[PDB]
Amino acid sequence: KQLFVLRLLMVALLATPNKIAWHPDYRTLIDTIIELLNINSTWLILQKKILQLCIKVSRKINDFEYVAKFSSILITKYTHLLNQSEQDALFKEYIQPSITNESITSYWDPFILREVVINRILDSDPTSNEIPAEFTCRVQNPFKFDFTINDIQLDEEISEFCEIDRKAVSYSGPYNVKAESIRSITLPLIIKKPTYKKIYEISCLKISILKLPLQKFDIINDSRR
Amino acid sequence: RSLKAMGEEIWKNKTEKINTELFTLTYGSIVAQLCQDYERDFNKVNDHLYSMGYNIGCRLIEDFLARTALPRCENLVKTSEVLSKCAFKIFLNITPNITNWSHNKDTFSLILDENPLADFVELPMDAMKSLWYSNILCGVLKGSLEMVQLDCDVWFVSDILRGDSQTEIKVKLNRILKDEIP
Amino acid sequence: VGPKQAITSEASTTYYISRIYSESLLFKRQEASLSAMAFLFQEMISQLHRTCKTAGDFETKLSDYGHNIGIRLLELLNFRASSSNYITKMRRRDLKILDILQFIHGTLWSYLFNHVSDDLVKSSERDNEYMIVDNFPTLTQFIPGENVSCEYFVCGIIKGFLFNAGFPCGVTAHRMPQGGHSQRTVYLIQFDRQVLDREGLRF
Amino acid sequence: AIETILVINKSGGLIYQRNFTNDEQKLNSNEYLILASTLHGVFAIASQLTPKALNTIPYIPYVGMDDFFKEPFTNWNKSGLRQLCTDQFTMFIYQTLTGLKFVAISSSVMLAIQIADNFLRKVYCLYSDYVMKDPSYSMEMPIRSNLFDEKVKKMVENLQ
Amino acid sequence: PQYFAIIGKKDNPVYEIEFTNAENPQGFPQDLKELNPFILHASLDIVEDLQWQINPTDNCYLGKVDHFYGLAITAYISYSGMKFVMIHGNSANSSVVIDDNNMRSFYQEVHELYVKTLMNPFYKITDPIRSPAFDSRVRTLARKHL
Repeated sequence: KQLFVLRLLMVALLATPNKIAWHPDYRTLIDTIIELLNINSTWLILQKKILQLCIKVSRKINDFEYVAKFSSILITKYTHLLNQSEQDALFKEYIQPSITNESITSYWDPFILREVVINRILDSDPTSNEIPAEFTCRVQNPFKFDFTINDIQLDEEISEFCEIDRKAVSYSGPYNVKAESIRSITLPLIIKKPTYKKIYEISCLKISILKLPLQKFDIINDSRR
Repeated sequence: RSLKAMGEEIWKNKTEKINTELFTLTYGSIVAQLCQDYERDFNKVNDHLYSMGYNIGCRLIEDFLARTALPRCENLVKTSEVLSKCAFKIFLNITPNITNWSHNKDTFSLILDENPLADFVELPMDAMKSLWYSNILCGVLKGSLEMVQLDCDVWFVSDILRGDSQTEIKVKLNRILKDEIP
Repeated sequence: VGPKQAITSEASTTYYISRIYSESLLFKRQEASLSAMAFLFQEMISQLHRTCKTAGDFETKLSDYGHNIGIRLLELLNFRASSSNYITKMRRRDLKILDILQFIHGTLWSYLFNHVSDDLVKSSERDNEYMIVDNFPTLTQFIPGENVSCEYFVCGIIKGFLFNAGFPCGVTAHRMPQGGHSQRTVYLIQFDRQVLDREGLRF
Repeated sequence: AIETILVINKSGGLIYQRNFTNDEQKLNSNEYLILASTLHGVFAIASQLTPKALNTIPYIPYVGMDDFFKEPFTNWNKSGLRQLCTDQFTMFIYQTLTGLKFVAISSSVMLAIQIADNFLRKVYCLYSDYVMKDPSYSMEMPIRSNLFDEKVKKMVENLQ
Repeated sequence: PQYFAIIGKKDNPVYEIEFTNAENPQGFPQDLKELNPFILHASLDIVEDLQWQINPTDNCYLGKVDHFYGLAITAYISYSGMKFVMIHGNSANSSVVIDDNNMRSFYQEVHELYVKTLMNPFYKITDPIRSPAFDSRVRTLARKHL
């Protein structure tokens, strides 16, 4: 019942047309709304509604690391029950002010790249390895496609380039990926170089989505090395 | 007849009887834990519960022949159908019926009218296709007739709770020598 | 009414009697032989000595079956004893500990093994510990019980009779030959302090 | 009258031995196994003598005061060794349809085959309820159920 | 305008459903979201500190228990763990009508539908029920007692 009446206190703060700058008790008020649950209960739609109220308070009172914190925790711990309706299409506009701020880092999803192939393109007749599942790369073009699962658009992949290995590094990626599907990728374009020949393995590579450069997003359900 | 009447006679003996609800609940708990543990691999729980059945198929027939002092089963079809028709009812009190022969009555069926292993189970929608609920009977019958040297080959073809209306087991009998010195 | 979906549905202004599978649930009687259920238990304990490492994890990996079906036997054993279904009433729930361990003593054993365990002794030195002794255990009478690891079917089955009842409880078994009745097994159970303190608010 | 009981598995090896009431011993374990292998070798050839050159049932006296099944039953042992007699003891054999041989050796003389057959259906029932239902018992191994052993030790004094 | 819930031991709703009378032809528009879990969450609070005592001989059924400022709630406690809650009432009137015995012949009557689904050994505790048949049965079991 204390959570019921404090939910009414928060909807009183939404419906008030008077204006507020942040008072240092709304820290503890939104902290105790979250810790009357056990969330860091298995009534998930209650968590959807009570996090939507916490996000709307943190908009109206402008505590930007808390709209960062609790909307990142909303996107990570939920959204199997969020299609393009129930305000997910009218959401992610609410967190481009998080990313045009310095607020959130790291691009929360650790499941992006679906697989890796460095499939070739034949150019000449017998310019090949005529006397020597490894690759021993021949000078040509790669293709490594990915998926999204969050059904928002605009995840602009930029600067997809490789890890701390040799001059075999990808060039540029100036286009985006799609809302829902497992989108194919356009031109990673390794600029490979003859070095010493001992075996050097990749796992993944850094990707930035309008944001800071990450680490190697390890591929699903397997190495897929 | 003789055998048919002494089935209801030899139901009344020394070692006591307990209600089938416990036995059904134990079997349902075993198959639920094995269905949960192998990550819905319904093919693998079929052969695991099959070997679970066969490893007491090896050991059922000694208690059957001891508690029911019975002679050698020389006919391989009609004595077999009437002994299994009394021989479920000595262990789990049920009377199956027998039809659906070959030409030479070889691949005969055994229709079970009502099953106590699943009185009340509604097996779930993913588990429709690659599972039978009660293949422990296909374990224990193949063991219990291999130890009398009859190389059977049982399999389910239909049950209730995969959708169909009859519960029956078809069985091919291969042949095997070297019983004993009589 | 999926977890992903809402609680949404439609109006009451029709009548959909398209139903498939609902039957009686009464106390049927079919009474299979102790050899058959003994072989079922036998190859179950064979699987658990196959797949499991040492003593205590095997004890837990036996008692989990009892936790699977203890809830199930609790609710319709109570729905048959303290109550188709042209129902008069449903009677009183667990008042305390001493009616609910009377309820194992009254009508759990006589639901399972057609008799009554001979005592339900409240312990001398403490009150969180309680102890029930079965005199001649039915489903494990063939196993030479010098290892007492084979009777943790029934410690698992009574723990799931009390975990729904709101008394979390360490439940153990020992075996002690106090009488001319041989191989009688004591189920010295415990509790936690907190529902003992919920009993300890007022008694 | 009986003082030692063996049981034999179907692959020609001893399973159990108890020198019940003789209480002075000179035989350890593997000489009894030499007896078990040689009686399996004897019972091999002890059918095909066929000296004929070409329905028999046992009966019910209620040995062992209830019994298990009060009826004159059949027996599978239509051709082979049944009993022996010497000047210091006598011995008995009962086979199953499965293949277990069920020895009983008696120091004195004690219809005489039939009472020692009617004893030996009981212990084969008692074998197949008290160490057949035992998860320590891996197959065709010795018998280490003490629960088996006093329950057949009770039936020696339920004989004499 | 009626709202059923079965809410579990660790606050999970194992079965929750609404329906409407066609004389209302909709249900609680703009009130359907405050009359959901928060009111029911406090209903779990009051049956949490109402079950374990003898006294505020019918220990299971409890009838009407509380009242927010638009309607009023009813309850039921089973010894399976589960706490059945029906939320009824036309939104215009303050609906007073607790029949108290014929909807006592709903809670012990929906109980067996929970029983036979609990007896499905593939069905666990702490997971909801997408039976396509047991949810079509209960509205027609509520066609008995509206």
